[PDB]
Amino acid sequence: ARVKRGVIARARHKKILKQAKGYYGARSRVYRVAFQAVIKAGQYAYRDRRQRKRQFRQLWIARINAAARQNGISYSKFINGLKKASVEIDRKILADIAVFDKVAFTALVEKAKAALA
Amino acid sequence: RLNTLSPAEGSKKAGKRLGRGIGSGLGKTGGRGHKGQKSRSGGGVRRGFEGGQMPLYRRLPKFGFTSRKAAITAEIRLSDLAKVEGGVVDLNTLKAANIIGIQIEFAKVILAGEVTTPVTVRGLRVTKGARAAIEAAGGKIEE
Amino acid sequence: MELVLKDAQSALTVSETTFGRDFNEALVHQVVVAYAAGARQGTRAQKTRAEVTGSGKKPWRQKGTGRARSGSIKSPIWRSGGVTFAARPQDHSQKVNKKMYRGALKSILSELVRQDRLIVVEKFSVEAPKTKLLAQKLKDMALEDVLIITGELDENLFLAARNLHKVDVRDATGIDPVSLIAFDKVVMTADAVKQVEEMLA
Amino acid sequence: PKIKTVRGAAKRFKKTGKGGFKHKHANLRHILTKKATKRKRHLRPKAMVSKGDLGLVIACLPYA
RNA sequence: UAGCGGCGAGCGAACGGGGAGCAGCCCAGAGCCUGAAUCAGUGUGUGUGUUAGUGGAAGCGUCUGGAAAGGCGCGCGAUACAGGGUGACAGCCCCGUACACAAAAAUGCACAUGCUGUGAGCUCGAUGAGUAGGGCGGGACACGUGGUAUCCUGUCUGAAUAUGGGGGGACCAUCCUCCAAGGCUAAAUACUCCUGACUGACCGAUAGUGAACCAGUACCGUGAGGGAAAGGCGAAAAGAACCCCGGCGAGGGGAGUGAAAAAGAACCUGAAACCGUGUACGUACAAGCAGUGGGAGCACGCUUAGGCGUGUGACUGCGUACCUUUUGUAUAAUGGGUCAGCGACUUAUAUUCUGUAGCAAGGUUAACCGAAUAGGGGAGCCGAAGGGAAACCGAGUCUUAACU
Ligand SMILES: [Mg+2]
Ligand SMILES: [Mg+2]
Ligand SMILES: [Mg+2]
Ligand SMILES: [Mg+2]
Ligand SMILES: [Mg+2]
Ligand SMILES: [Mg+2]
Ligand SMILES: [Mg+2]
Ligand SMILES: [Mg+2]
Ligand SMILES: [Mg+2]
Ligand SMILES: [Mg+2]
Ligand SMILES: [Mg+2]
Ligand SMILES: [Mg+2]
Ligand SMILES: [Mg+2]
Ligand SMILES: [Mg+2]
Ligand SMILES: [Mg+2]
Ligand SMILES: [Mg+2]
Ligand SMILES: [Mg+2]
Ligand SMILES: [Mg+2]
Ligand SMILES: [Mg+2]
Ligand SMILES: [Mg+2]
Ligand SMILES: [Mg+2]
Ligand SMILES: [Mg+2]
Ligand SMILES: [Mg+2]
Ligand SMILES: [Mg+2]
Ligand SMILES: [Mg+2]
Ligand SMILES: [Mg+2]
Ligand SMILES: [Mg+2]
Ligand SMILES: [Mg+2]
Ligand SMILES: [Mg+2]
Ligand SMILES: [Mg+2]
Ligand SMILES: [Mg+2]
Ligand SMILES: [Mg+2]
Ligand SMILES: [Mg+2]
Ligand SMILES: [Mg+2]
Ligand SMILES: [Mg+2]
Ligand SMILES: [Mg+2]
Ligand SMILES: [Mg+2]
Ligand SMILES: [Mg+2]
Ligand SMILES: [Mg+2]
Ligand SMILES: [Mg+2]
Repeated sequence: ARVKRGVIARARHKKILKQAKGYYGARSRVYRVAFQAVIKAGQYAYRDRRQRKRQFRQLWIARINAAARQNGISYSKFINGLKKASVEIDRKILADIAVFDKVAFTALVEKAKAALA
Repeated sequence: RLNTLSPAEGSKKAGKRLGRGIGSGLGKTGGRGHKGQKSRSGGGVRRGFEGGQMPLYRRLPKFGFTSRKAAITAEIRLSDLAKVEGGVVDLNTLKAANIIGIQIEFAKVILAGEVTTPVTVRGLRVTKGARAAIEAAGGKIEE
Repeated sequence: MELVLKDAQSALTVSETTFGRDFNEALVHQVVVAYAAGARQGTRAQKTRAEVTGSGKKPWRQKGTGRARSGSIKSPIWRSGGVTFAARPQDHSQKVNKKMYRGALKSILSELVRQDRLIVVEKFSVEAPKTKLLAQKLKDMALEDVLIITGELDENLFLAARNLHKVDVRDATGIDPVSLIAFDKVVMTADAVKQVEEMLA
Repeated sequence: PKIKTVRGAAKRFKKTGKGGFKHKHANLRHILTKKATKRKRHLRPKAMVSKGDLGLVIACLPYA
């Protein structure tokens, strides 16, 4: 019972090269080079499903800092005031209010100031 | 339907194949380790070789001998003592019932199991317990 | 056990321990696998490193060249001859305990009786060795695929449907579990049933 | 083929009822004048094989 | 196992039991008796093989299709439904198969019988000398000189003659058992250069023999010797008449054949590396394993969306390949130019353990026989009793004068 390989070996290489589309040079043509590219791509994808949260939170924090300083208070004091304002529960991601609705954001700032005062 | 029979659960397992990928768990070096004589083809030290130190079977002395008579002396179990199929219990009768061995000249009756037939014993040495058991069962021994 | 006769609508008595009992699937599977392996013969091939036509001359010197280390033209790694673990002719027969064989056969017979795949009759023969007679009789009895076993050793019946694939006929002594399990329905003959019972049991 | 027993160990060890092995003590062959009688008396009997040596003994004696 | 063994590595019987097979006869001598057995070598007759061969059953319609053996419907043969071919898969189209027959001529194997040589049977005899044995040196017996029997002999010696001699593992005695120094002998057993038939959980063109092909060839070497690569148009050549460009080229475009010409000789299928043409997007002020997370713009098909999908990717955070070996590698430590194909824990027999199945103080057969995976065969092997070096004793035994 001699097994002749071939079909399955070609299928695996086809799978890897299909995943390796769009890469420059031999990374999308040669199986040896392409396979290393796919593994590194998976590693980078894994690490960045984690880094995405940090990046977006950082963007939101910078955003809220800009808006709060526009209204006349720093980010740290604004967050402290919102925390002390009868345990008001708002969001860093909800800082799109600072982009879309300015009067709502200044309403938030008003009672942040009231709570701190 | 012939294509319906299956083996009992746990009666068969694949085993292990060495050096087939990482997922198998025995890839690259299959249960061999790294370097050394234990690896490599046809490796490993011989039987009973504990390094260059003098081995156990060589640092201990010899004792005893073979009698050449214990190999021709059997012991019959008092338990059955029935395969004789009638008559007295004799050496040739035991040989006829495949209980002793053709190349045997001395037998002992010993006390093992139990006996109930009143059949007798001839030309065989009997222990004290076996003698008591035979007499209790109603047998006889050729004193 | 009681087997209801077919041709005469009578009844016959058979051994309970033989023709009825629990079906031991593992035991019958082991016996069937052993029977299948019994037919499997050897006759293998693939001359090894030693018995491959060639020479012991070293292809090139050990050192001084950029080529890899080569020691023989017959190396298994080379495109030339050479197979690492060659195959020699070997036997595949298994042992199968003598009592295990009988137990598996008893289980097979009990399962056949319980599934109604077994039929029993008084006599079964053809006056002439013409295949037409046997085909007509089997059509009348409504038996598309059948195993027939008797104790008479009838040459006329043997010749009839000798090559008919759906119908097999064999002696009461030459029964095997593979045939019993393979054929859709089994047809006995009073005499055969006795002989089996007096054997298996 | 059959496993060939180590004849050197076959005459060194003997098997007991529960699978153990008995052997004769060492240091009782010569130069015995300066050895204590207590020591020689304790060596005279036979002892059993230890846990660590049973693997080697059984490897040497397959048919014992 | 008993034994042998720098008692190390290792070597390794015999007695006895179960089977295959069954065969015993001559000379060392003449008297009778006889030509007598049983053989060898040659003729004839009979029987059966081999070396060419003959016969050998049974199907039509319709649909798809280039082509029917395929689908649907209805029939027949079968001691023949093993196999192969035929325009796709045929029991009934062909060759065959089952079965039944056949030899002018030359031969094989068994029988009968003619003839040639050798001889039958009985009584009485005889009974293998430079031999057995021995000294010295070696070799073979499982047995390495060891307490070493037995066998052979290079050298030197050397008996007895049925009243005698050999062996029984140093050696002596008793007993038992055989008769060397002369020969022949079938079967059971080993093997395949070669011939016929059949078989395969054997290979399918880097496989299988080195060689599926004009292969032990081309080629290499003074020589012995070493030793390749290379299979496939189509059902059928029907292998492209004829015209055009071109050097009365090569090559190509038409026409025609074909089911197919993208089946056109470099011809089934036609993958990958590698090299091109066309379209979309990006790219000429921006620095590094070339990805990954976010992400504008642009270009294409849709939607009740518009911002759904696909292609591209301006800008931006993070980010120094893989393998091996190492305390530790981006390491400037090793390996890889790339693709395709091949390439490394197997097989046999023993032994221990785990799972599972059968049987239960019992379990199981090996060779072999066999109507051959059945059944027979229990020779054997393991277990049910251990202690002691052993005799020996025995649910006990060993130590000891004996044990609390
Ligand atoms: Mg194949
Ligand atoms: Mg590509
Ligand atoms: Mg691991
Ligand atoms: Mg390594
Ligand atoms: Mg190391
Ligand atoms: Mg190691
Ligand atoms: Mg090696
Ligand atoms: Mg040393
Ligand atoms: Mg026996
Ligand atoms: Mg080869
Ligand atoms: Mg059998
Ligand atoms: Mg001493
Ligand atoms: Mg013909
Ligand atoms: Mg015909
Ligand atoms: Mg048709
Ligand atoms: Mg076709
Ligand atoms: Mg001599
Ligand atoms: Mg001598
Ligand atoms: Mg002699
Ligand atoms: Mg002698
Ligand atoms: Mg003696
Ligand atoms: Mg003589
Ligand atoms: Mg080849
Ligand atoms: Mg090919
Ligand atoms: Mg030359
Ligand atoms: Mg032309
Ligand atoms: Mg074709
Ligand atoms: Mg082509
Ligand atoms: Mg391509
Ligand atoms: Mg600048
Ligand atoms: Mg620019
Ligand atoms: Mg650059
Ligand atoms: Mg960076
Ligand atoms: Mg270092
Ligand atoms: Mg580093
Ligand atoms: Mg460095
Ligand atoms: Mg490097
Ligand atoms: Mg190195
Ligand atoms: Mg390199
Ligand atoms: Mg004992």
